[PDB]
Order: sequence, then structure tokens, then C-alpha cells
Amino acid sequence: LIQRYFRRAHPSAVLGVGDDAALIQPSPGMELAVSADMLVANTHFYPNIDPWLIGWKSLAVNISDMAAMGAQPRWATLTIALPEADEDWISKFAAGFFACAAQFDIALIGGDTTRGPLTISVQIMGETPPGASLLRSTARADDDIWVSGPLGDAALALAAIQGRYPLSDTELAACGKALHQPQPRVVLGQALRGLAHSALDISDGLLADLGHILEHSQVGAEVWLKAIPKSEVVSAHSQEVAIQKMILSGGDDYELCFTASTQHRQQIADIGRQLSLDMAVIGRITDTQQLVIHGLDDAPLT
Amino acid sequence: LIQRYFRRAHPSAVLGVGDDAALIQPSPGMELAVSADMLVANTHFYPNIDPWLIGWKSLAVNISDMAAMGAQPRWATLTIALPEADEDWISKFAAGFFACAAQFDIALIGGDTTRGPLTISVQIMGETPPGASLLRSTARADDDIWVSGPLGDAALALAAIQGRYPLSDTELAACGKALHQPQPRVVLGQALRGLAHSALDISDGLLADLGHILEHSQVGAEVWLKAIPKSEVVSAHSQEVAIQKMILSGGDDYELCFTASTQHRQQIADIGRQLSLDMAVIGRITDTQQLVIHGLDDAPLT
Ligand code: NA
Ligand code: NA
Ligand code: NA
Ligand code: NA
Repeated sequence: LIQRYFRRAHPSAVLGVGDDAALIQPSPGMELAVSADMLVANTHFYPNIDPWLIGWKSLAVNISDMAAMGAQPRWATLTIALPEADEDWISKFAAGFFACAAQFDIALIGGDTTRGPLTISVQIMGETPPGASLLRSTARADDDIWVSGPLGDAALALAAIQGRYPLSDTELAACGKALHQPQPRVVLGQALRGLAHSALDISDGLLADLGHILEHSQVGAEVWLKAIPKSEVVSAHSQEVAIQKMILSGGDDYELCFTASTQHRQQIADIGRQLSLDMAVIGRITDTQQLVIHGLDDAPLT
Repeated sequence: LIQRYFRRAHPSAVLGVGDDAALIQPSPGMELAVSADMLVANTHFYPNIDPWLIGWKSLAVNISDMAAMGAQPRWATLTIALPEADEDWISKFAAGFFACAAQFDIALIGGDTTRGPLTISVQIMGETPPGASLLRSTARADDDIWVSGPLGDAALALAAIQGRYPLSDTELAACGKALHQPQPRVVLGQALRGLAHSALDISDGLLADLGHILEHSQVGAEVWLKAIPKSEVVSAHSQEVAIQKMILSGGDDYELCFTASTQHRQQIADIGRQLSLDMAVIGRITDTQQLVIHGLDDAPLT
């Protein structure tokens, strides 16, 4: 009834978190990796889609931030501004969020909601041994640059849904899995402790996220578009420039881009096969701090 | 350029958090207390006020959640949806947020922003010995109910600002401090380990927050309005029913309501004086799970 400057989130019966869940016990000897995130609904492409998928992917993209640091995720908190009272929406969101948490053994230790334009905040916490974390700032000259899986599917699915690129129903059924349920590379990240010099997940595309590695590490890169892992659909259309743009800078892949000494090539390829991933070395970190991209004819651009 | 279903928050240069700040070392032997929160701007009473104060109080109210659990706050994360690019706004918010953090020795280990209707999410993390936490669910029959300081000032200030109750300029200068800069009772909370049976901060008013203690503890209460600590302004006007409503259920006090055995009365009063607080026993937790409130003439209502 009283109008305060702000509304605050309160415990949600649908999320069902006990107030004693706020206390956790970190494993002795471990450091904790912490990442907080905020997702705002896009009024120009509003998520009028299955709220189960919204919940599932909302956690997944935060689990991918833990993977990028080589951490074992253990706990999450959730706060949500809901634009109207809609019991069906929050129940379905919760189911998908909880499904993703179960798959990755994550406990929800806070779950609160309030009223307002749709906004979802997740904080995720995980464990790493001291000094064994992977950072974006620590890439080295003559590192191989690796990508953990195919790039461009999520962007291609999105382009097709938006009427921007023509896909068949069969092609869209293939790429759409990568859009709606990206699989965070949690076990890979833990396996890369001691082997990778730097890592970051690819959320805003290879150019942007490799770019963040280069800017924070004060180094450059040389990459080959032909070397980048590609799905069957993306590979088939990879002669088209619109598709090459998606491979290099499409959103929402949620693979890891990581760097490592050429000494560890064989061990890293072996890990990739052991986890059923399609990884490749795409290029090399250089001393000269430019990003040069060789297209399919091997001709460079900066 | 590409329209995705959601915009995600990215690291903010104004908040200036290094990517290595995401790794923390919990003190060996301690449990961690974690609280996440979301504040949504109220379009019916929009915060067109000093953003420094918005930043300061945004952290303060989360520090109060740590105080309520008896935890030593150590780390926070921050994510914000900003409704337009306004460098002045975020710089001033940041200054106030950081001022509050400095006062309580809290490190900011994540700071990200995005674009959208004004929404502020804070996650706060602190340390407590195992089993030494204070919860809302653990109040006992024949506990004294304590309040750590005066109630109603923030609500009275707000009512005056909204033209709902007449205050003089001098009276408003007094109550307004409680509205704009509530002081979280961090040291009190730590001092109440071993002494209090239950605790909760009073953010939505005594009736609501004592009410949450009663519902989670499965117990009742008997309280005396005359016993509640009152500021000089609130005390002066405490015969008026509109003011009695503010004392009992005004928002935004951020004092602690806690319960404790009558055996510890003297030690708890001594702590209150040692910290320069104006605390009082306001009543008793009862076996019968009603909330009865005695007004100034001692006549009850349920
Ligand atoms: Na407020
Ligand atoms: Na291939
Ligand atoms: Na999305
Ligand atoms: Na008094």
C-alpha cells in the first residue's frame, strides 16, 4: 500500500528455498569462484516462449561462467522481477531452472521474487584449488587458441526464427538445440586446470570473447576461419558471408575459447575426445596485439 | 545489433572490478552466509533523488540481512539495469555504494551493468562460525522480544515527503536520516551469537518481520506499543493513530528484531549500551500462535 522508492524481492513459495539454505560449508583448502549476472528481457524480441527453456538456459549461461574459470559449481541464488502475477510462468521457469541445477549438482540457496519488467539475476558459486583457476587475463605468446565445439548454430537458429536467413525445418531442428539448451562445459573446464593458460566462454561470439582475452592479456591473435569447428548445417553453408559472420561473432555459443602451450596439444585433444567434444586449435596468440582473421581463401583482415 | 531474447550484464568500467576479484578465500573453519536481493524502481514514486544515496542504501539494506544472521560481511557482487546511458548517475551511485562498502570493510568482487528499467541486484557474502548463525525460524516460548532501536522514523520521513503527514523542517531533518542512511547493525548481530535464539531485520515493519519470525518458528507473540523504542519526533506524535501504524508497520527501519531467553536480559542490555544503541524488550513469544498488540491504553487487538 505504501509507495517506497524501490520494491524489494521476497522469498518465493514456488522456488521453495528454506531460510537455513543460506548457510554453506566450503570444502577446506578450496577457494571459491563467484559470478553474478543479470538478464533483461528484450522488448524488441520479447521472450514469448516456453518459460521452462527460459529457466533452464538462465542457469546454464551462468554455469558456463564457472566452466570458463575451471570451477566446480556448487551453489546458486536466484532473484526475478516478474512483470505480472502469472503462476504458470514462474512454475515453468522454476522447473527448467531446477532441471538444469539437478543436471549439474547445484543447490539453490536463495530464491526471491518481486514485481517489475522481466529481469533475472543469478549468482553462482563454485570451488577451485588455490592457484588452479583459469582467467581471461593470462594468455601467452605462442599459445594455441582452442575452441571446445562448433560455433554459429545458436546465431543461425536465431536468424532463421527472425526471418533473416532461410533454413529448412530439418536444419532449424538441428541448430535450435544449441540456441535453447547450450551445454556448459563444466567437466572440460576442470580438466583444463594445469593445461590452459587462459579461458573464457564464448557468449558474445569468438571475436568479442577472444577479443576480451586479448585486451586483458595485452596480446594479439592470428586465427583461421577454416579451422573453427562447425556443425553439419553451419559447415554446409560456410561459403556464405552471412554464415561466416555468425561463426566468428554470433551470440550464444557457450563453448570455451582457451589458450595453452603447444606442448599440451596432444593431452588436450585426448581430453576433448574423452568428453565427446569436437575441439580444434584455431590459431595462435601473438606478441603483436592485433586480431588478424584469415578467411576461407586464407586472405587476412584486421 | 542482433536482437536476442535477453540482454546480459557486462563488466562496468565505473565499478572497476578486476576479473581476478572473482576468487575469494574463506577463513578456514567458517561457514559462509549468503543473501541475494533485487530492488526494482517504483514507477509510482520514482527515485529522482541523489544517486549517491541510492547506492549507499542499496548496499546497506543487504548488509542488514547479514547482521540479522550474525555474519561478518566480507564480499559483495553488484549488477544493475540502467534505464539510459547516464554517466553522472552511475558514477554517483558507485561512489555511494563504495562508501558504504568501505565503512563496513566489504570488497566488491563483481560489478556488471546492462540496459533496462532500473533494477539493482546485490549478493552479499559473510562468515559465521558453524552453528553460530541467527535464523528467523528458531524463536522459543517465553523468549523476550527485543528491538535494537527506534521504529517509525523512515516511514514518517517518507509520509512527510509524500505530503501525507505534516512535519516541520526540523522534525523532517531528524527522521530523514533514518530514511536515507539506515545504519546496519553488524556488530550487534555478531555480539548476539550465543545469546539470541532468533533474529530478523525489520525492513517491512515490526508486524511483518516479527510475523515472519512467528510463522517460521510456529509460535505467537504478545507486544506492548508503549515498550517500543521511539525517536524524539515519533515519541512526540505517538498518541496519533497514523503514527502508531508507522511504529508497528512502517517500512525501512533496518533495526533488528530478535528473541532471547530472559536469562540473558542483563548481558543484552549491556551490549546495547556498549554499542550506543537504544534497545528495549517489547514483549514475549508465547506458545499460542497469535500476534496480540497492546496499544498505549494496554487494550489488546489480534
Ligand atoms: Na528505497
Ligand atoms: Na570438423
Ligand atoms: Na536468450
Ligand atoms: Na525510550
